[PDB]
Amino acid sequence: NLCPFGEVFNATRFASVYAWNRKRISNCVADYSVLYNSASFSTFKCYGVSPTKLNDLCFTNVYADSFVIRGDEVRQIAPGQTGKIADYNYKLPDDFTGCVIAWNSNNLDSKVGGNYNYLYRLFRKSNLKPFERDISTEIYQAGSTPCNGVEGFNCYFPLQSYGFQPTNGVGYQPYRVVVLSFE
Amino acid sequence: EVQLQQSGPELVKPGASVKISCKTSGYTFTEYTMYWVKQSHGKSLEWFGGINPNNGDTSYNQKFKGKATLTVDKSSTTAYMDLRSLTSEDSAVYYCARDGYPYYFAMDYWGQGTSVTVSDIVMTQSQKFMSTSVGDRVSVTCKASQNVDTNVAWYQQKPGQSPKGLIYSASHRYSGVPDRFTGSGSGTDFTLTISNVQSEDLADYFCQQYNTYPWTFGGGTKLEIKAA
Repeated sequence: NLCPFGEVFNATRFASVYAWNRKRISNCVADYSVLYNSASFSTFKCYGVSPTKLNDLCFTNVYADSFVIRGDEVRQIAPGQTGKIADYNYKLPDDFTGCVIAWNSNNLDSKVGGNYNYLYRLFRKSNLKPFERDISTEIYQAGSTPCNGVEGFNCYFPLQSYGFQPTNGVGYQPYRVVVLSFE
Repeated sequence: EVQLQQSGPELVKPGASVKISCKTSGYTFTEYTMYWVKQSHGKSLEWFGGINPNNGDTSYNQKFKGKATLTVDKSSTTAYMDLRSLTSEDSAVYYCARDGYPYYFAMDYWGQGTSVTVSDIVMTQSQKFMSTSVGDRVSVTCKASQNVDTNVAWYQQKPGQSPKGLIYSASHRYSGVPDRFTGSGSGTDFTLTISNVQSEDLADYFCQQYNTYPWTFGGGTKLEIKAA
């Protein structure tokens, strides 16, 4: 019985990267050719394991993490990367054993005048550890002066909205991302 | 190897304008907020305003509202100030200074200064002059108008020289500051004790609050030494 990936892949709504979605699935089969040839994928890399032996593998559960980021932020979804996404939103460990799938979804996730739904984290005191999630909304203090919840100079709201206009360059257009973690 | 290098002295005739610069190096430019501090008649320190190099965010002290514009150039890791319809007031010494957060609070690195010629909280420094001898203990007070709980710093101005941070966060010593400088205070009244006064401690000592903007200074306390 192959795994039920359409529930996370074909889901009509995706989550922001800062409140990224985690779905576990148990006791099933993951074939590489069966899902590579599933659709139009702009990013499909597998670390740790080998794609060809994906269904020669045994594991307890599979966590299918999923979120929406923008095109030139997909390269951050990798081990040992850095930047706003991989430091404040979704860190992958250095020993990651699994896969990263991405694809363009301007047509789904962009609205004329903007799709102000998908958010991302812009600041944080410290670097997320692998698979840590944070949806706190505290005023990020950037200087010595305390913020006190009141926004202003060196006192920023930690979250911003993507533009996600269908007019933007593919560079800064919505991308659907699913991360398959095997443990 | 932190270095804040400002532009040279500017002599400009009244009503004109001039753009001084602060070329930084030795650290990652975009990671630390930058401030400008004005030192003029009365020989006292006036916070001028800040700029965040990462987003170009600004905050202006509203005394000088419209007197200057703060910009940065990430291409050359440089902070600029652009002055505006100068009077005789504007003749002063302007320092650029780096916010230390999160490692050291307040202004942990200053520049050499540029001599240009042509509900606020009030830090009050009782004595404008003290005299001890070497090896004596001396203390210096500041009274803040409001509550500023431990968000106070102490600076050292040796003659002809930029201020150097001594105490930050009311009681913590900056990197390289001798043990005979201890800070004490909380809430509104703060003291700076120099315990074993050395020859080289002759200087002006300023307090500063950084609880809210604008940042504000005391008037200073000249400290003078004598012994033979």
